[PDB]
Amino acid sequence: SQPRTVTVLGATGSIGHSTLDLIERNLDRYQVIALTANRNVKDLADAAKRTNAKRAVIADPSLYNDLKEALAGSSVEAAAGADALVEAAMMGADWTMAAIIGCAGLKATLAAIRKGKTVALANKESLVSAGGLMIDAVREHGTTLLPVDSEHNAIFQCFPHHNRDYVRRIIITASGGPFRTTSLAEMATVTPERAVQGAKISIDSATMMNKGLELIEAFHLFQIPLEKFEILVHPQSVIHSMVEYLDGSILAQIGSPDMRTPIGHTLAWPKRMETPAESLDFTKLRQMDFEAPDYERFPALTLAMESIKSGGARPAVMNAANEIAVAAFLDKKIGFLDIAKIVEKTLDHYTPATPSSLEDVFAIDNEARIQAAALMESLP
Amino acid sequence: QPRTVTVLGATGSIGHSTLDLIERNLDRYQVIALTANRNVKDLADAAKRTNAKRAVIADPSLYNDLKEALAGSSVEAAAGADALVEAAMMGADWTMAAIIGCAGLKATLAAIRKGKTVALANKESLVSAGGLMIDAVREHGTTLLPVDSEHNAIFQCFPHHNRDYVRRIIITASGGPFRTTSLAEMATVTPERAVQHPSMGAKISIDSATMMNKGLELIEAFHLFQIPLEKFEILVHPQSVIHSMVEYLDGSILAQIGSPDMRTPIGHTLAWPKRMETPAESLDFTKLRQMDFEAPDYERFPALTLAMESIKSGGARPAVMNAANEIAVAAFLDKKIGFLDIAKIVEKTLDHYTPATPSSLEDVFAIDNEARIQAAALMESL
Repeated sequence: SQPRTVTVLGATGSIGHSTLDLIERNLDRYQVIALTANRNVKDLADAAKRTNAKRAVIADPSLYNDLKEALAGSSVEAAAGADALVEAAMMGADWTMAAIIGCAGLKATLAAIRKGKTVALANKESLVSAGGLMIDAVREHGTTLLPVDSEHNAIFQCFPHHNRDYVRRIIITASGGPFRTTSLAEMATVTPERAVQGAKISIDSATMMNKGLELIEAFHLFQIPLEKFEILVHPQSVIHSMVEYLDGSILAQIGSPDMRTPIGHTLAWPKRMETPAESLDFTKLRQMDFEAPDYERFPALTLAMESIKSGGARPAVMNAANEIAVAAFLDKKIGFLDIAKIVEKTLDHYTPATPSSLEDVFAIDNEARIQAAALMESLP
Repeated sequence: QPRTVTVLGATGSIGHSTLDLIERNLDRYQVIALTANRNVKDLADAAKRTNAKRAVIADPSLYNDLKEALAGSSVEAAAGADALVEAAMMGADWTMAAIIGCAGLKATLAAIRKGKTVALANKESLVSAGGLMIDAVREHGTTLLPVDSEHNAIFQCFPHHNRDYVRRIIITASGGPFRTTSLAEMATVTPERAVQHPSMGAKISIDSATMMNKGLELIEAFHLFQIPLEKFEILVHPQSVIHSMVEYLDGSILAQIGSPDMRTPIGHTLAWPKRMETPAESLDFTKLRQMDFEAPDYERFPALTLAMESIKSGGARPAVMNAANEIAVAAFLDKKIGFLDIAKIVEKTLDHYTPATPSSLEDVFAIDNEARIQAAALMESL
């Protein structure tokens, strides 16, 4: 078939870079429409020229002239600003990688979703903070939503789409983070350098908040009762997640950690494509371990469950407070164990009404951040 | 309307597990024929329970017992080899082919030729007559669903209609009871020790010990999935919880994992393309705690190499290998040769008897017969 049209929102980050690596490696199969970046003008212009893209968009209006210059004498169109990001997402690409991080990516992601084509979703806030809204748009416009993160993609590959009732349970595997075998006592005094040893994501892995967030996203993605989800600690992180069917059969997605595997799955879907991802060598792996997550040592897991269980704006508030707490820890303003405490406090004192639009989500995120900062400061 | 089902070999373990699922869904399934080999009692009871249209006992000598057991019911009674084939041709939309040995080839092929759905458990069908069986499937648009653990696991992770997406198929293997035993010690293994297991047939136990069972599984997999032999890998995994895997071109490896309950793979073939609930236990990974993996040892288990070479050569080799193994294993159990002589006799037979590729089941039977005689001759010469 003719070249497929593709657009990458957030083309210079880790996910974006891995995406472009695959697109470039198979440029003969793709027609790049738009690529966007936040402030990385150099890598953006390079990616655009490297794929003969129709348009390149830099998020910060301040960098517009720089982008134009980098694209001087090029057929590549240059644009900038938040509105331009949304316009790029509406250019018509059949396949869109939504990898702009944060609430800043919500507008463009929803816009792409509303186009009703294929959207490979990497942005976490879309489902954690605006899950109901995003999934509503997906269903309304017949969009093909393909999850990009490791666990979600693994689940998707083992999930009976169009027959959710076939699922008995979904198992989200977790490495357990750097403190899987660390006592609360020694955890209380870990330094940011030891915990991250992006930092934010690393810290979420340490507190296990990342799994709580993954749980929430999976709930929106697969639409099955919360009680059917299980978190299983698996140190090696080779089994990326699993799905058990009513007949007892458990389908699992296993492999090397190369992100080009899940990205490649979403890019080729419903087909399959070659990627340079290494083939997992089980003989060298030798062993796989499994154990129950310690809810006592990582209260973040419980907060996330209670949040999604209650629904409404709880998840959005939780996610927002965590952003504040994590940054505070990384800035040595609080202790490691204070992160989950600040998130919990925030959830307790701030319970806004459920969002009806992204504007409401933006409002909730901003307020929760203010609330969290206040509690973080008034911490005894 | 109820889906019609026939179970060939309904009294063995597979048959019992198959009936378990059928009887929990009599509102969904209508039993046409049920067959057994010598267990008239079990056959008759099952037939009467499921209100089967016909029950066939393989052994002609037991025809009278069967008729008496069915007296008063509406279940038709039949017996003999031909009756099995006829039962398989009664028209069931779903047929469980579980008659073991070459004695199940005729009925299995007959069912396949009807072009509906056939859940395949009989091993000789693909080990000895793989080419013919797959040809029959292609000719009649038959839906062939593998029942055994590894094959069903592969099937659930396989890109049907897109074979080129496969990079490799990993057949997991427990490694058998002698997984960590040296060739030197294996040389001394006695029949009494080799058959020890946690009922299971002695032959099954020996094939597990020599890993011939794995070699045969590889042959079957080769015909079932139609991908290049070099794309197959055997991976020793003691726990046997991962039942097999398939790696795709993007690096993704899909695996089927679960408890050992055969109702899971059977349930999959019975409900296909849908899924049905079964009482199979949900694998508890926390209790499991650990999974181990290691490379197979082709030096210590030459049966694996023999299987590989037989497939590469194709033709009648697999059938010859299977028949020779039957003789060799029996000889070992009868204490006429040593444990390691089994694979040696098989190897010798494969080199000495090289008939033409089978063109019909009649040729397969002839090859099986001759291979058995040649193996026996070699077994005694040794």
